[PDB]
Amino acid sequence: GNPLVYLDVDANGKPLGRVVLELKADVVPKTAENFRALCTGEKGFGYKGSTFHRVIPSFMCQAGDFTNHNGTGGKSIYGSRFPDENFTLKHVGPGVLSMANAGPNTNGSQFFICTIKTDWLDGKHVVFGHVIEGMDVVKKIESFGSKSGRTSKKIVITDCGQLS
Ligand SMILES: CC1=NN(c2cccc(S(N)(=O)=O)c2)C(=O)C1
Repeated sequence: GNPLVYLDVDANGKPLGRVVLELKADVVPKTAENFRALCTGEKGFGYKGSTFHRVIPSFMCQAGDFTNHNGTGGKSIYGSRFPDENFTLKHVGPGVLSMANAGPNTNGSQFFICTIKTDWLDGKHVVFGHVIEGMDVVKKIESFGSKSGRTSKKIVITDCGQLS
């Protein structure tokens, strides 16, 4: 079946808990595979040790820039960027996992977890999974955001990997 992966998240060096994500490899296999491998770190790089650098309450929590830690960086397992696979899955509500980008066909490693329905991103960002467990952790992360996206605590993915 579809992969299950996890992110263990600290805020200011203390654990918040675990976010478990189902990756919809049946719908977006290339996008799911990228995220899966970045969680395990099996290509020699990935999300371990990186941050949620942009968090906006009542919108989303963004992470995945493991090269520049500020929204400008990241890379995929395929190369620096890869195409929009499809827009079949929609930003239906809280817990949606979707790719951040800088316009069409600029997926790398950055991603966000929605804390509300973000319908205006449908057709612009590739949705590829959702939160199975740990929305409480996501709400904690969200609470450390701001309108500007600047976080008020340092939010770090201390560990990540694949459960199945
Ligand atoms: C304003 C900011 N926008 N971003 C940013 C960086 C990568 C992707 C995206 S996006 N187009 O929301 O998925 C936003 C920042 O990091 C700060």
